[PDB]
Amino acid sequence: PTINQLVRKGREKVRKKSKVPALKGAPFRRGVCTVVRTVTPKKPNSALRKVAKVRLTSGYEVTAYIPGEGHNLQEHSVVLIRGGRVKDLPGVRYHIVRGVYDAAGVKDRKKSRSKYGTKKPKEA
Amino acid sequence: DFEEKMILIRRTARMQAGGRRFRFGALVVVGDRQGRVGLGFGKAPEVPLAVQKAGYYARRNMVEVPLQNGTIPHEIEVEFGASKIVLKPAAPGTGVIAGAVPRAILELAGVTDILTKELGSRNPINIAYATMEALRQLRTKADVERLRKG
Amino acid sequence: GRYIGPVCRLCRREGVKLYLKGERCYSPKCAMERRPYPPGQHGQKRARRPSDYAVRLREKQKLRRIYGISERQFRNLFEEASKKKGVTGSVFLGLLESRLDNVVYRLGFAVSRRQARQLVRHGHITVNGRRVDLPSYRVRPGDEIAVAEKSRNLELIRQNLEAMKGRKVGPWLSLDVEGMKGKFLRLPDREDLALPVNEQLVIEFYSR
Amino acid sequence: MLTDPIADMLTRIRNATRVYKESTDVPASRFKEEILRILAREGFIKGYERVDVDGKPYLRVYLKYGPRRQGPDPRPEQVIHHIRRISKPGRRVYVGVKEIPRVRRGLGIAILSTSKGVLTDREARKLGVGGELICEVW
Amino acid sequence: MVKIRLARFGSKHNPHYRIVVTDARRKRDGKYIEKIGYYDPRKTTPDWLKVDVERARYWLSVGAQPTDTARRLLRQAGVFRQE
Amino acid sequence: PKKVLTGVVVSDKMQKTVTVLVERQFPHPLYGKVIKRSKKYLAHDPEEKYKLGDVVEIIESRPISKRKRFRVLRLVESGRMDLVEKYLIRRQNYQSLSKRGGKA
RNA sequence: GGGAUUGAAAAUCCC
RNA sequence: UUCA
RNA sequence: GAGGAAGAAGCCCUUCGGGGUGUAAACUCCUGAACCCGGGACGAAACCCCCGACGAGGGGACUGACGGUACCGGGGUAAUAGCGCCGGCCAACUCCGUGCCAGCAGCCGCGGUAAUACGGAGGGCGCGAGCGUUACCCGGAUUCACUGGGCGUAAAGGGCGUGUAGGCGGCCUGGGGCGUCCCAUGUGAAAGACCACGGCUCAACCGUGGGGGAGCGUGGGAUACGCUCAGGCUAGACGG
RNA sequence: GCUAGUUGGUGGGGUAAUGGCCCACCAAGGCGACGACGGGUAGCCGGUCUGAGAGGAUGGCCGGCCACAGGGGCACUGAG
Ligand SMILES: [K+]
Ligand SMILES: [K+]
Ligand SMILES: [K+]
Ligand SMILES: [K+]
Ligand SMILES: [K+]
Ligand SMILES: [K+]
Ligand SMILES: [K+]
Ligand SMILES: [Mg+2]
Ligand SMILES: [Mg+2]
Ligand SMILES: [Mg+2]
Ligand SMILES: [Mg+2]
Ligand SMILES: [Mg+2]
Ligand SMILES: [Mg+2]
Ligand SMILES: [Mg+2]
Ligand SMILES: [Mg+2]
Ligand SMILES: [Mg+2]
Ligand SMILES: [Mg+2]
Ligand SMILES: [Mg+2]
Ligand SMILES: [Mg+2]
Ligand SMILES: [Mg+2]
Ligand SMILES: [Mg+2]
Ligand SMILES: [Mg+2]
Ligand SMILES: [Mg+2]
Ligand SMILES: [Mg+2]
Ligand SMILES: [Mg+2]
Ligand SMILES: [Mg+2]
Ligand SMILES: [Mg+2]
Ligand SMILES: [Mg+2]
Ligand SMILES: [Mg+2]
Ligand SMILES: [Mg+2]
Ligand SMILES: [Mg+2]
Ligand SMILES: [Mg+2]
Ligand SMILES: [Mg+2]
Ligand SMILES: [Mg+2]
Ligand SMILES: [Mg+2]
Ligand SMILES: [Mg+2]
Ligand SMILES: [Mg+2]
Ligand SMILES: [Mg+2]
Ligand SMILES: [Mg+2]
Ligand SMILES: [Mg+2]
Ligand SMILES: [Mg+2]
Ligand SMILES: [Mg+2]
Ligand SMILES: [Mg+2]
Ligand SMILES: [Mg+2]
Ligand SMILES: [Mg+2]
Ligand SMILES: [Mg+2]
Ligand SMILES: [Mg+2]
Ligand SMILES: [Mg+2]
Ligand SMILES: [Mg+2]
Ligand SMILES: [Mg+2]
Ligand SMILES: [Mg+2]
Ligand SMILES: [Mg+2]
Ligand SMILES: [Mg+2]
Ligand SMILES: [Mg+2]
Ligand SMILES: [Mg+2]
Ligand SMILES: [Mg+2]
Ligand SMILES: [Mg+2]
Ligand SMILES: [Mg+2]
Ligand SMILES: [Mg+2]
Ligand SMILES: [Mg+2]
Ligand SMILES: [Mg+2]
Ligand SMILES: [Mg+2]
Ligand SMILES: [Mg+2]
Ligand SMILES: [Mg+2]
Ligand SMILES: [Mg+2]
Ligand SMILES: [Mg+2]
Ligand SMILES: [Mg+2]
Ligand SMILES: [Zn+2]
Repeated sequence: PTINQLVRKGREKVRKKSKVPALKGAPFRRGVCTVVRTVTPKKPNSALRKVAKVRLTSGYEVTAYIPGEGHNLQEHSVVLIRGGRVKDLPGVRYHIVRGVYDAAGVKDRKKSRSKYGTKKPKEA
Repeated sequence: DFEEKMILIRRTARMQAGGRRFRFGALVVVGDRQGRVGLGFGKAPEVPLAVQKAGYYARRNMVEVPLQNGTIPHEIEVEFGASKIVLKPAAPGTGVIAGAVPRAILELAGVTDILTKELGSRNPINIAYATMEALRQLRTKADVERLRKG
Repeated sequence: GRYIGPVCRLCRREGVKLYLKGERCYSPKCAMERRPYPPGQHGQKRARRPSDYAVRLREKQKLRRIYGISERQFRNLFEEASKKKGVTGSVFLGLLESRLDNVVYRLGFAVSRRQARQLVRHGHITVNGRRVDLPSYRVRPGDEIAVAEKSRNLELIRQNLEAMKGRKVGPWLSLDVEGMKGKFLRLPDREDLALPVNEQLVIEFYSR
Repeated sequence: MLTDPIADMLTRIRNATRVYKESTDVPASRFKEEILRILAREGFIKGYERVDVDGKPYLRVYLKYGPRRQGPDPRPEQVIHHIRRISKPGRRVYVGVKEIPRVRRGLGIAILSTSKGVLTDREARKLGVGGELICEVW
Repeated sequence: MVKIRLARFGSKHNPHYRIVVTDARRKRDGKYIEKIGYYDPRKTTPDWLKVDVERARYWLSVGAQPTDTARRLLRQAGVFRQE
Repeated sequence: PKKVLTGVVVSDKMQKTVTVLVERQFPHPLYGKVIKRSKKYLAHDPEEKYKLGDVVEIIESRPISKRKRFRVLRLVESGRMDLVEKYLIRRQNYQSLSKRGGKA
């Protein structure tokens, strides 16, 4: 555009949209499980991913992924949300943190223990 | 004498009844680190033959870089296709600040300090040519003198 | 806590012998002697062509693993270097050679740098007369680096300072094997050094 | 109507040297003539001369090039490789002597128009004055 | 009433003052009218007490009122010595 | 120094008061082109001296009324509605742009 | 749940 | 029919 | 810390000849964080008192929360290591388990039996009292482009005019100096940032000194270009 | 599109002091596309982070200014 046009209208700043409306930007947010279930992925995958509909304190009702080999969440578990998508499950934009609240870590896991929140086992 | 650095090797594909029939392309830089570089792009049925052919094409395509103590006499911008390249002179100690493609060319031309920038399309092949051409367009006071002297 | 683990293993990963032990890395046993290929279960297999990145890394890894400095520590120096006037590459090396623990080693009061360090952490060293236990302390030019007045009698001090009797040392240094004192004369130049490292690549690793 | 006579001149020159013309005319004006004095003195152009094409006053600009080259495409090198307008109607560009540009590390030039007359970046620096950054050439 | 007092700089356990001219009501370390000296209580360096006596004399002439500790230092540098 | 501005009187419809239009030129902070902005000041004319088309100097003064901190220092040049007209036309346009239109 | 079929599935067939 |  | 086998056991791998963890460990010698004993701070010299003049000046007395801390001397024990990665980007590979499952996944993508991508193990890479994760800001992003982009077919020329405001404006001369340029000068709090020396054993932290444009105000100056007022001109435009 | 204390005038009241700050009376005026009015959001700054720069983002700690002490209104005392 002409400089006069630029003088006249200027440029428009690029606003970014959040992919994690867990309000207050907040690094994490806690909620209660409303429904614990299984969902099937989209092409080209197949399985029974574990999801949970969480009622957040931010006043939101979003579905969250339950990472890990196995869990212990029912229709009343209080858990902490983390925020992280699951490529295969459209609509799942957050992860449930394992190791906090009613969400047990994952026993037996020995490698990426930090995530999945599993205490270091003693080696005798 | 001459040093060679392989910029990139790709495995292109073509169609025939029956299936795809491949070829390999290779970009090779050749320099004496004394102000002389050459670019060669050789293609062949096999990677080695490709590289070799490339090296061979490179030596046939040389440029005399007006080195002035590890740097370029002046700044220049050259667009080759949709790729643009920016070369800026730099004081010693600066180093060669460039992407892998211009670097390989600059280093073998015997450049030691230079500011650089890849703009537009960053296609290796095309950025490479933009570079050689930038170097090729470099002039010296001595040169400008003979030119405007007349 | 600087590293603290098997060293004649790092020499192996760098394909170049590093003096992390001192007098054993001299007598047919630095492992680099009869077994110079990298560590681990895949050490003798053919090495795939290294990525530009790989090279700039392993290189820095050599230069750092030499002085046994931590990445944090190391990086701060390089930065300080970048800032300062003059060729960052050389200057960076000058600063690295100015670490007390290092000079102590370069003077022969200790065999290796790991040992040179401990001699400093235990006050067995003295800069300009006062005791100093900061291995990262920066020796400026003109400083006298002696041995603890009360540590000259120490067994270990004897051997090293003994084998130092008659044995030229660094052109920027000066050892008075007598009073067990030395003198940081000048900041070494790249020329003064003969390190198996192309600082250029290091500067490039951080350039990224 | 011409909106930027200086830009027009800069262009006639640019355009003519690309086809390697002998001379090339541009409607005369004092200011243009001043630019030319510099181009001439700096050796980008053989020189210039006033003339009267069809009654009206023009300025024959005698272009200049390099020698024939070898290999395919013997076309000589340009003496004027680049010549671009900087300041322009609707976006004039001014500079303080402290803000005068160094075109191609001196291998090039920049013509400013100052209250002390039209001068190259060096001349300007010398009399320590800035002005409208007319254009650059190299 | 404007005063001449000590403003605190330096760090924890490392006090370093600034002999200052400032309105009585300012914070201790607030914006002052002028700096007229500096003082290091621990005498960590040879130069641990400087005072633009000429300026000091100026503010007194106009009404500056020195802290007791401030008056002490000003005198040590003969701000009052009339001999 | 009390500021002194220059402008054209575009109004006399007030008792002892005139509206002076003042233009200002300057390079644009970002796009550099010299742009021209302007403001209207209500100046004090005690003896109803100045009139439309007058180019006057205006000087910073002690308040005289809300929104009226300037007095007419002097007359630069008499009548010249070329400017008053320009301003009047400008405002004329406004008549259009809204819910309706309005012939150009 | 399983076998048939499949590269493995879906479908289909058989318990 | 779906992945490959 | 130094010395320590052609190299323990155990574990992993194997074309079973062997390879790897690995000088790593045992073990020898050496120094001695911790801890014990003793000494112990600077920060505090004023106010006040005496002499002298309630002044200037010598003199004098009181006063430490931090703290029995810092630091100093003596003695003195080998004394925490974790976390994330290893398909490509991206430094780092091999066996078993599992068979579109269980699961991984920043993007591209892995898993339907021989997975360097899932889980474990052995190795390895990277950091290290920390390492990962999530959230947010700038960068890369010339991906709002002033520096520094575009619109025939990739988003993208308004369906076409007319024309208001506005933006822009041939050639020559003169006046004025608005823009522009040049000196000088006043502002521009400290701190921060930059530079140089300094104080805590170093550093972090801190002090002193040095430089500081820009932005505005003021005074003076220049007049090529832009602006403005005057006059002139025909090559733009418009008439006959 | 906005505006009647709205815009200005004369005379008053008031204050340390200018002023539609407030009042009486007289004019009919003032602002707006160079975005008035309206809606949203928000204390501003020295500076901080980032960036080659131009920019972009930001205003914790420390320093400067402002505003407020459950929400609204109001004066008294006083140099304030
Ligand atoms: K081109
Ligand atoms: K001790
Ligand atoms: K269209
Ligand atoms: K003139
Ligand atoms: K009144
Ligand atoms: K802001
Ligand atoms: K800001
Ligand atoms: Mg812009
Ligand atoms: Mg969230
Ligand atoms: Mg799909
Ligand atoms: Mg799949
Ligand atoms: Mg994420
Ligand atoms: Mg290939
Ligand atoms: Mg040449
Ligand atoms: Mg292009
Ligand atoms: Mg692109
Ligand atoms: Mg440097
Ligand atoms: Mg042009
Ligand atoms: Mg050109
Ligand atoms: Mg420009
Ligand atoms: Mg009137
Ligand atoms: Mg009034
Ligand atoms: Mg007057
Ligand atoms: Mg209207
Ligand atoms: Mg079907
Ligand atoms: Mg599938
Ligand atoms: Mg050992
Ligand atoms: Mg002992
Ligand atoms: Mg004392
Ligand atoms: Mg004390
Ligand atoms: Mg007496
Ligand atoms: Mg007495
Ligand atoms: Mg007391
Ligand atoms: Mg790799
Ligand atoms: Mg993983
Ligand atoms: Mg398998
Ligand atoms: Mg694997
Ligand atoms: Mg992976
Ligand atoms: Mg695996
Ligand atoms: Mg640490
Ligand atoms: Mg970004
Ligand atoms: Mg940008
Ligand atoms: Mg974008
Ligand atoms: Mg642009
Ligand atoms: Mg584009
Ligand atoms: Mg289409
Ligand atoms: Mg299109
Ligand atoms: Mg289209
Ligand atoms: Mg069209
Ligand atoms: Mg149409
Ligand atoms: Mg004109
Ligand atoms: Mg100034
Ligand atoms: Mg300043
Ligand atoms: Mg300041
Ligand atoms: Mg020091
Ligand atoms: Mg300072
Ligand atoms: Mg005329
Ligand atoms: Mg009012
Ligand atoms: Mg306006
Ligand atoms: Mg708010
Ligand atoms: Mg950038
Ligand atoms: Mg940028
Ligand atoms: Mg504050
Ligand atoms: Mg309130
Ligand atoms: Mg209240
Ligand atoms: Mg009172
Ligand atoms: Mg009162
Ligand atoms: Zn070794």
